[PDB]
Amino acid sequence: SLGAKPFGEKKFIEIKGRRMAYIDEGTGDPILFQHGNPTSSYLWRNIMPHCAGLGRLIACDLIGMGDSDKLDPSGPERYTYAEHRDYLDALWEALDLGDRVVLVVHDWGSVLGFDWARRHRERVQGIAYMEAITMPLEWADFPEQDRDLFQAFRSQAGEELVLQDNVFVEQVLPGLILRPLSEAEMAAYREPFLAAGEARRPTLSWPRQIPIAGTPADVVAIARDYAGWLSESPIPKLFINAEPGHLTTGRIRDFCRTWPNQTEITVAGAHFIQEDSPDEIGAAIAAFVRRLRP
Ligand SMILES: [Ca+2]
Ligand SMILES: [Cl-]
Ligand SMILES: [Cl-]
Repeated sequence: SLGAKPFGEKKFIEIKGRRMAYIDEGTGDPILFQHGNPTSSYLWRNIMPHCAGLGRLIACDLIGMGDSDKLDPSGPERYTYAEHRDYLDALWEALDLGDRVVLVVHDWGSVLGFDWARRHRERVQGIAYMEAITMPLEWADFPEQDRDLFQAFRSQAGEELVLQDNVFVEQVLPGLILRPLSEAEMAAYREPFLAAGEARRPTLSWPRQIPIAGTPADVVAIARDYAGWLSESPIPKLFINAEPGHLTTGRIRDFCRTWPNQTEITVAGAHFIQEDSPDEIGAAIAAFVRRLRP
């Protein structure tokens, strides 16, 4: 159902000198849920219950997000994709995931998850994705309504928008959810970002890292690599399409629809579709996992 209560209890682990927070419930092969910007493990709270008893249910808070530690010192060159990947790779290693991992990804969680999967293909049993970066982007893929704002994030205006005014949390997040959020839900999303300044850096560094029109070149290359791989991989996939959807529409949806061994369902939502259709999403993931684990 819907609801503002988190799933499970937050656990903590030291990774590269910083404390990272994660949810880890149950036993067996992992079903690994990865949030992106500007969210946390909290995004999956109404979805994870649908997988009860199908394996070890894991949702990690990316560095500087959720209940994970902030980088110290924080600044404009921190919280790059490469930096997030170093922490997340190390956390996933520390969690002893084994070699039959199901990945469930969204937003920046998909760039991280798709890349990790490409680098650890023998260990990936299935990939479920939604509102994901399925390939390097162009401004034409960006919904027209968001072009100017994201271009502004990727300019000197970004610091005032995000660090001073918390625009990603306070404007973009609810703007891309169809149903109204409760007070408790917004409180959970804003909690890691209550303080103005560097506490909010992850939510600005992320849009600056989106592979668009060839920049940044490193992230473009990573996305190009996993795009090629996924388009040829026989790993079972679940594509949760959204209507109206947001990011994964047009050209980049045309592209991910070419991926082999893929089941697709459509649910109601814009970008943060987990807040609109958690039960339909969880039910689909559960059925996917049951077929993977008979
Ligand atoms: Ca809304
Ligand atoms: Cl096993
Ligand atoms: Cl972003």
